[PDB]
Amino acid sequence: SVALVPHVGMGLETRTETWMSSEGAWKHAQRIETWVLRHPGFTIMAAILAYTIGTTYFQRVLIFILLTAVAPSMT
Amino acid sequence: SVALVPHVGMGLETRTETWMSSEGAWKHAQRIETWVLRHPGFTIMAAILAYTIGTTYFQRVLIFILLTAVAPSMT
Amino acid sequence: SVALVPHVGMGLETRTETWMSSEGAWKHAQRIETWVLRHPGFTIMAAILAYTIGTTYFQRVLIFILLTAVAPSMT
Amino acid sequence: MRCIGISNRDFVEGVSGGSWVDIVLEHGSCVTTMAKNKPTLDFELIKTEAKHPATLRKYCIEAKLTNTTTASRCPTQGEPSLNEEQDKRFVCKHSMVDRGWGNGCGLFGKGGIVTCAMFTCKKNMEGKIVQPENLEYTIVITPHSGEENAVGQDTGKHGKEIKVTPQSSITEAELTGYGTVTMECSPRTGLDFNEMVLLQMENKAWLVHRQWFLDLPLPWLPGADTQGSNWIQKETLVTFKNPHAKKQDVVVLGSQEGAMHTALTGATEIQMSSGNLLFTGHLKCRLRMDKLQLKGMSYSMCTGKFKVVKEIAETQHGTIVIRVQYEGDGSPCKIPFEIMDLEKRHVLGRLITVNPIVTEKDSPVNIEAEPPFGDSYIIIGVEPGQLKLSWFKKGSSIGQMFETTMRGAKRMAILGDTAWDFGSLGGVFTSIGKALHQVFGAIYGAAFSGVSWTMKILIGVVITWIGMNSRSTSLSVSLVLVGVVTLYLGVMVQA
Amino acid sequence: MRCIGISNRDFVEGVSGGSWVDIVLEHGSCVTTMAKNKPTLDFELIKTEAKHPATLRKYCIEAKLTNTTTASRCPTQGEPSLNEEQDKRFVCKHSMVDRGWGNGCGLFGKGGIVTCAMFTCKKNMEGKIVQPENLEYTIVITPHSGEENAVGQDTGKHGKEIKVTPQSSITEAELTGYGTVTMECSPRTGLDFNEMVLLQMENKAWLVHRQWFLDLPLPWLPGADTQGSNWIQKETLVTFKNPHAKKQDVVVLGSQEGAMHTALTGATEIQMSSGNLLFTGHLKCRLRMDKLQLKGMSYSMCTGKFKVVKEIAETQHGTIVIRVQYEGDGSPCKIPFEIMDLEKRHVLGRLITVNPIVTEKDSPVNIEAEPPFGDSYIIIGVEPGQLKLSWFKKGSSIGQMFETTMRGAKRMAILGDTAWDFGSLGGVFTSIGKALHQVFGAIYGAAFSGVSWTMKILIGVVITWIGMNSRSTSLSVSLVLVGVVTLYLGVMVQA
Amino acid sequence: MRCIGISNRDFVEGVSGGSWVDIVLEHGSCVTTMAKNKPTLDFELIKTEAKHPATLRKYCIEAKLTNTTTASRCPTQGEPSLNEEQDKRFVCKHSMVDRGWGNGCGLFGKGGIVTCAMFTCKKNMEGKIVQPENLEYTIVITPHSGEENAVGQDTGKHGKEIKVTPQSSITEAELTGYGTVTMECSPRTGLDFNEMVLLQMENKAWLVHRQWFLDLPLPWLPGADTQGSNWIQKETLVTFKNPHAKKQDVVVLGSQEGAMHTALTGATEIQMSSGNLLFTGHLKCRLRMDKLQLKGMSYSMCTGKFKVVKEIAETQHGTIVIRVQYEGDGSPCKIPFEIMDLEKRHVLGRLITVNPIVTEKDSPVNIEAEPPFGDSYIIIGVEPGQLKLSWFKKGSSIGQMFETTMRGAKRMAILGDTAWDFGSLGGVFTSIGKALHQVFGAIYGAAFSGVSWTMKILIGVVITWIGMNSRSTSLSVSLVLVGVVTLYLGVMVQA
Ligand SMILES: *[C@@H]1O[C@H](CO)[C@@H](O)[C@H](O)[C@H]1NC(C)=O
Ligand SMILES: *[C@@H]1O[C@H](CO)[C@@H](O)[C@H](O)[C@H]1NC(C)=O
Ligand SMILES: *[C@@H]1O[C@H](CO)[C@@H](O)[C@H](O)[C@H]1NC(C)=O
Repeated sequence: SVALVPHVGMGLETRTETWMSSEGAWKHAQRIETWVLRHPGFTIMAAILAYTIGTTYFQRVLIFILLTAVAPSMT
Repeated sequence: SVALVPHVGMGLETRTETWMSSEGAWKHAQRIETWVLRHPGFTIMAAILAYTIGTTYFQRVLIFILLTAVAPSMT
Repeated sequence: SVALVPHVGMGLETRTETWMSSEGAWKHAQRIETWVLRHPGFTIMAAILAYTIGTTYFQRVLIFILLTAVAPSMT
Repeated sequence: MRCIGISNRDFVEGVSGGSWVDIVLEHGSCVTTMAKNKPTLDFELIKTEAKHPATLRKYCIEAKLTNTTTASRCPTQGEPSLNEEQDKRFVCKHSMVDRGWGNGCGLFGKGGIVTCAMFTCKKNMEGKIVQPENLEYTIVITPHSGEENAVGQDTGKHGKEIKVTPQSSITEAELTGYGTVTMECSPRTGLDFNEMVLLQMENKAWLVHRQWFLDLPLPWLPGADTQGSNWIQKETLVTFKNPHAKKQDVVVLGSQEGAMHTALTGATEIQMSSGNLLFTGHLKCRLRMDKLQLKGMSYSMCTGKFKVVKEIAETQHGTIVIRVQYEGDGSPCKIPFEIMDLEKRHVLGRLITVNPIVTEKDSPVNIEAEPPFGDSYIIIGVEPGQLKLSWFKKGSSIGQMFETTMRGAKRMAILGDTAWDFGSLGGVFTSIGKALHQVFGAIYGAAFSGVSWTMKILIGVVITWIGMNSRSTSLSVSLVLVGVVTLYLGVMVQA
Repeated sequence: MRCIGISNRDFVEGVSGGSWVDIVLEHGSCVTTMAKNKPTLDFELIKTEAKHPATLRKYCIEAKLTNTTTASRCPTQGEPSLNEEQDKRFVCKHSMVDRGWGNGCGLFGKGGIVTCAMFTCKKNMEGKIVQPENLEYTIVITPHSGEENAVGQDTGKHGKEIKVTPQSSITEAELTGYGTVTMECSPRTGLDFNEMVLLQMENKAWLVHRQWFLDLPLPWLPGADTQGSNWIQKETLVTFKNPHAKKQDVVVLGSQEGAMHTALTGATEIQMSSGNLLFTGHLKCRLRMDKLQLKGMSYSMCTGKFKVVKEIAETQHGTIVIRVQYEGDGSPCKIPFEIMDLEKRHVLGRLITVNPIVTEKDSPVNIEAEPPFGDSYIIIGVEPGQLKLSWFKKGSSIGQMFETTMRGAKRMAILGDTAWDFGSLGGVFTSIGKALHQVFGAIYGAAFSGVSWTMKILIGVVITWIGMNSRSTSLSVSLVLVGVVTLYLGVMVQA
Repeated sequence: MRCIGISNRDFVEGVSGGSWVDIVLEHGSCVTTMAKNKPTLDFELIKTEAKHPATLRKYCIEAKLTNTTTASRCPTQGEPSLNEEQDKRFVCKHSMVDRGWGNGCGLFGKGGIVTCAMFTCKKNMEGKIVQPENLEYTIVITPHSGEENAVGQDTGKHGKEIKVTPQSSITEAELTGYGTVTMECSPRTGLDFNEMVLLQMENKAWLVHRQWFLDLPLPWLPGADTQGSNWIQKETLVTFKNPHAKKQDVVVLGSQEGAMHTALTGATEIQMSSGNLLFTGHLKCRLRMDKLQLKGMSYSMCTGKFKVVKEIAETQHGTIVIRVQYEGDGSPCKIPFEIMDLEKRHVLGRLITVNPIVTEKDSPVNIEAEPPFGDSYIIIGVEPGQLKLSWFKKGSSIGQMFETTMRGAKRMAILGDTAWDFGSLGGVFTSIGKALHQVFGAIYGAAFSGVSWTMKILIGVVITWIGMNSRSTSLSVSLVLVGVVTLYLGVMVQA
């Protein structure tokens, strides 16, 4: 759908508030949080996979964050 | 919105074609491809960051793929 | 054009003569020979390149023959 | 003769000591069962009704705002209040606006501002729910009689329709001339209602996950509200805009029907106009063949000529069909059907329409048989006028084995741990496999719920690589197997 | 005095050798400019109009289907043909469906099927473009003048509004009693029109990115179209269903108004109902002070008594405003005004409403000034009856410096290199900074296009960590700076 | 005797237990079958017919463009629009032209341009498919009978014609005086008509590969069109020209008849005007000699003079034919014939026209015999007036073995694994050889599909070199064998 491609990072923003700035500010974070709450099993698997693949704790945390954020996203 | 939670990994799928199965099968891949085409600058930076953060080539490729797939997604 | 992609290697050949078998048997070799006559420069360059990418006279001959045969036939 | 012409036909051969076989019937599929002394039967799950639905939510997809009121107090003076802030049918929000002498306040600060507007629904979705005991499955059983019109027939009276409910789960069907067939089904273990919602849009319906329906980001009503006027998440369908800090107002967000269509990807569509009809899902049944006999087994060979009235045709399963008519005496007689080699020395293929018989002379009968992969000959009749029909099959046994294995894997991917009941006859291997599959499927679903096919492919690739480069050989093999299974599932999902 | 009461107010102090200062005027913000012996004008950009737009493209957000027809082909016999496939206004789709003796074919394979349906649009999402030539700007200039009702009046009274267009580089305003003010504004370097689209949809409009609007996945017409029937990309708004390979159907996929509202997240809203009015963006101007006069210049001092008709009120920007009425002779005189320390030795305050004058005896002039931090003291009138007023200001000079730095950073975040000439007076360091910012901003914008604020924060954290774990101090410091800047931009973005 | 003088003649000698011999009939070839105590028979596949064809696809080989229109849009504002672009019957393209004040647009740059033209087909080639069960093979069986005009008689007056169809696996031909000949053919495993297309352009036809036909880059219509106006890819038959970034145009490419004649280079012609009957291919037949007694065995013998009316003539296969005239009495008698040595002590010939008789005493009789290599004498009649006709073969047994090996190799090249069924009885060696040939041919056809003979020869040379310069003796032998076989196939192909 078109809603999958919003107008967020187009570089045209001004001091005027955008269309749904307040609404659409934290909606992605809220959606990710709800998805992680509803699917704890994938979060555990993503954590384990990040620990296995990552060598340093920085890599592990980054991979865990990326996987958790992409899982609901690619759906 | 509602379009961002599209009843994908809910199970319940039988041997009957689902609603908009053919489109939703590849819509996300098409969207990522279009976003990468329109924003080459971020792709290069993501490649550099993946190369720097990850030691092994598998880690670098995984990080680059996750970053590229999550970049347009965060919307 | 349809003139390219002929009906040659279709596996349907019988004891009966085909549409232009006698005429078309040697046309490819004839036109390759005419091309090599008309363009000695590319043949010499192909020979030099084949010798450079060598390590064996068999490899040299194979590469040279393939290059000379494919040059008159591309685009 | 009804499963012929369906690409999703399955063959079940053999029964257990009790003369029964477990089968799983899917709406878009057909099952043909064969036993040593039993007529060939076709099974199709054609209908699945849901009766007495109850609404639990009435999500709003298109609303409007009518009565916009505003109130601002002063800087330092706290927040304003409107009478409509306590009215549940108004959408309200507080903001801040620059204030000063020009505005008539006299303090030069940010003064609170609140604007409300009455919320009215125009279009809504009704998420009806049906309790699992009101499901009714309709199963058609049609025997391989050989009637001329029975091949591929989808509305003929040759078959018998049996209704299956969670209460009357065990039903019996009288097949004229073939005894009785008893179906012992388990409807309660099919779609698993009480976790699903019947979502109905303006004219289309979907079968959706109840938690997914409850988590939808639209405004909703409890479902028992006759008057509405108490929508819950009104804020999800309006936007409060305060450009700069001078004024605040609210507008509606536009019709959400298209967005809900987009969100409904991955859910199988259903019918809810003339009753809640679900042409999707499966039903597990135990088939009792004990009171099932072949028709006309006490008949003599015809001893006459046959003429092919419909040319031999190959279905997309490896079986062939043909329509022959009898011009001879003793019309109620067995048809001498064989599939042999050129010299008629070996029996190369078998009959699927077992015991073909002519009931009425001037009534063509169409037989189905499974010939061998090479060249074979269909012999119909006896010496005087016997017709010999050459046939060739373009496949091979290796390819057939590969196709059977892939079909079984696809059945497992769809009927997870219920594919182990598809043609079972009891047994210890089947039960152990079913238990192992149940455990592994619970663990797998816990870890892959809510994930799209692309994410499954990514996870499978990662797991496969991890297993590929792993110190432990047992751990390596297990992880590679898990990754390969995940990759196959991701390839096969979202159909 | 229209800026008194605006939270986004900016003070511009000083002019260059040529007596000009270049300012940037943003919508929703206004600039107060003062210089030694100048009338201290307030500038606000109040309107931006677009004229003679061209419709670049049209989109369909709501369509219907009629004349649904279908055709089928027996297996192996090619694909079916419908006459509707010739008309581009029919949405057609090819699939496969099981065929056999039951459904009328002599073969038992997958036969071709084609479904078509007329596609008629119901609602449009027209998008327009304008050249910068038709880009009139409306600016209002208000001399302070301490007029009675001018303290925060936004109605335009007491001020002159000038229209700035690309046709004329020079805009002249004759401020009665104050001389003439010349503006050299660059309307072509503000909002980058001709790479933006004016998107109209159901009595709402938005200013959108041209490429993002051309990439919208909806059916569209060229924009030069007149028949309005040859919609292309109609498949994005339709669905073809073949659940069990028996039949194919078409549905129209519902309205997309809510989906477009969700897609317009991050785009500013504009008025296109009458005249394509914009109220967002900025405008860079060079302001000429040469012909500006002080209205009270050549007046005598007011030797009479004064009274405070409106008590001192502190503004959001550390200034105060008071209203005093003159009760004395020589009515057209200039008010004695001073801000002193508690000991009345030093003049600590700075007057914004410079040269306050009593124009009429019974007219309450209101004066604005900037007191020092602490226990400043305000004196109005001459010794015989002078008003003797005390004031305390809360903040501190260090806090003011921090707030100023944050305001400059936020201006550099809202504006790019354009923030460098906001209060610039020629200057070589200003030019160097602007050029460096242009290069760095080009690189940063190329590297961060199409990214949300959460992604920017993630990338900033990653870059800061990389810099912190860098072995080279120079690279480490540069990476830490880049990460901190990215974190700030992510925190401040999407407003 | 129809088979004498063809140059593609195969002698099948003997039968198995059961009195059946396998043979393959080729259209250009012919088979003469000899068995002990049975008449010599000639078999010729003279006609293959396809009935009830279905048109798969129609291609356009000549077209004309008319109604050419063009629209242009101003630069940087959208695309141009044409009403004709609504109709798929028009061929349309979009390009960019230079625009400016000279062209009538306000601004300069690349403006969009669209050119339209109506595409009308003038000449088309049609592709028709036939189901294998709709094929009819016409075999002519002609007993030798030594008739006057039976030698090389293409009229078929003396022979009997039998039609072989998939409907009946057994074809019976009653040869007057010779009993009945039973053939069990396989017109399903010969030419694979499910993969082939019957293509005609205009008074010409070819038998082409179905996929190659579907891959032809020409504008085409489905076989079910019925309008002949909505051609799929018209762009292949037209070209749009924009020589100097202005004034885009479109022209038609011209008749593709010659290009298609070149494309059909390796196909085989057929007839399509008078019932699409194709004289190419082969038919595998099982010939049964159970009921084929010799003619005229009750006659005693000829006691009278014989005069040679046509001198002995050598045949291309080493058989001699002589026509004699009976001058004596007892008209229906047996001709005393034998090939003996000079001393007439050893019998050294082999009569092919077995049991040569004279029926009318005025009609000459034609006798075919196989003499040995070297000197031999033909003895005609009884001693009074006996004819002793010498002959010299002028060959060699070793050379004959070499020729037989070459003929078998060339039949393997043409027939693939079907060559093992030629003159084959039921044998284990033949079965194993055919199975191995099937496997090797399955690999080889996959490896060498779509390549020309020159490519086959190059690959064979490469493989032979790789094999011969290999350290392994087994790999060397295997690769050399594969290379030699590939070289032989490349030399023997393209006919
Ligand atoms: C809303 O406004 C209408 C006027 O259009 C009025 O009749 C009605 O009473 C109002 N309802 C409220 C304020 O609840
Ligand atoms: C569509 O159907 C209507 C009848 O409801 C008919 O009048 C109209 O001509 C049809 N249009 C097309 C394009 O077939
Ligand atoms: C094509 O041109 C001819 C001649 O000008 C005209 O008669 C005909 O109507 C035209 N057809 C179309 C479809 O424009």
